[PDB]
Amino acid sequence: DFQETFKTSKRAYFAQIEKYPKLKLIDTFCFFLVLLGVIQCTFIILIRDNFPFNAFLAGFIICVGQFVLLMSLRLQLCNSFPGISKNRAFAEFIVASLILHFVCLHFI
Amino acid sequence: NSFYKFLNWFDDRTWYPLGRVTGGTLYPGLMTTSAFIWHALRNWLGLPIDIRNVCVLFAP
Amino acid sequence: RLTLSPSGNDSETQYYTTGEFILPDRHGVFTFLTDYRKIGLSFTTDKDVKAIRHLANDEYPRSWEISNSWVYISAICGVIVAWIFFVVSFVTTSSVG
Amino acid sequence: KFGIKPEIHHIFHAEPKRVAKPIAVIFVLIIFITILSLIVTWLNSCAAAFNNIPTGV
Ligand SMILES: CCCCCCCCCCCCCC(=O)O[C@H](COC(=O)CCCCCCCCCC)COP(=O)(O)OCC[N+](C)(C)C
Repeated sequence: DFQETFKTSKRAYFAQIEKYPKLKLIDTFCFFLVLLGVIQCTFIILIRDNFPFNAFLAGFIICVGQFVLLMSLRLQLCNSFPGISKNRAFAEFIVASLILHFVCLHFI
Repeated sequence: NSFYKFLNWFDDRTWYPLGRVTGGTLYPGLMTTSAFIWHALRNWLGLPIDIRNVCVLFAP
Repeated sequence: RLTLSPSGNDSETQYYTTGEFILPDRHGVFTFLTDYRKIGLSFTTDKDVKAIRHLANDEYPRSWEISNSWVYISAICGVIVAWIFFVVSFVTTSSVG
Repeated sequence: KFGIKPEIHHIFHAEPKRVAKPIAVIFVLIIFITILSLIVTWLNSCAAAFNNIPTGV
């Protein structure tokens, strides 16, 4: 069961990546936005200390929220929403990705 | 006076032997839109009115 | 509570100072009195009431000076410059070439 | 009721503990490795293939 769904999903995903040269750029950005959050929590687990807690929480929020806006751009960029073009999803990505950096520079 | 002297304001006329610290005990937003309407009527539209009349006629 | 000590004196008076002391960890209103009630001598008092503020929101050690949050500043600058190199390298490429 | 009274003082609180600086230099070094790994990996594959350059007016 899971072998068939596994190899089916690997092949049907890798063909989709090799078709469009926009998708591997998104996913290459995404994976290293996961590794930033992982080692940034590893600093907390390594030495037991919790003192500048807001400065901990700001970078972690940058990693998670910045991951999510990429996944929304990917979902909206493969299949188009009814009424929204592909020139407007990108501008909304710029504006809403540009508010979040300011409110995570005030917070540290 | 300024907006910088309001966000961190220690008043010693309430709970007297141990005064309260306001900036971490109240909700700003009802005051600062009112000071904004006062600052817009006084400097731009041309007509100066008192702060008490902006505070009374703020709900209707 | 702490005992005053002799200081430089003029022709008719005699001055006493307390050097320097560091104010308390608690904020509020404080009063500063030094009375001299002694039997045989006269009675003298003097006092006043002053207010001791908490810290402001600007007077704090910043995020440079702690050396415990260099890691997170380095985990903000990378996402900023990686983001701008993302956006410039997105409108200068092709589709299914 | 009218003699001398003993002098006292105050007892502060201990400051929060800072961590020693020869660890934070190591971790900002690791971040400076990972970001350059990201830029090298973009320029390695077909992703950053600068080919629709908008020259003209
Ligand atoms: C898509 C993004 C959209 C962002 C929308 C931003 C809209 C905010 C516009 C605010 C304009 C303020 C203009 C202004 O300066 O008026 C002031 C100050 O007036 C005030 O007290 C109210 C302003 C407080 C600003 C609150 C922080 C910013 C919140 C929005 C980012 C009058 O207050 P006063 O009490 O008279 O004095 C203030 C201090 N001075 C230095 C000026 C002396």
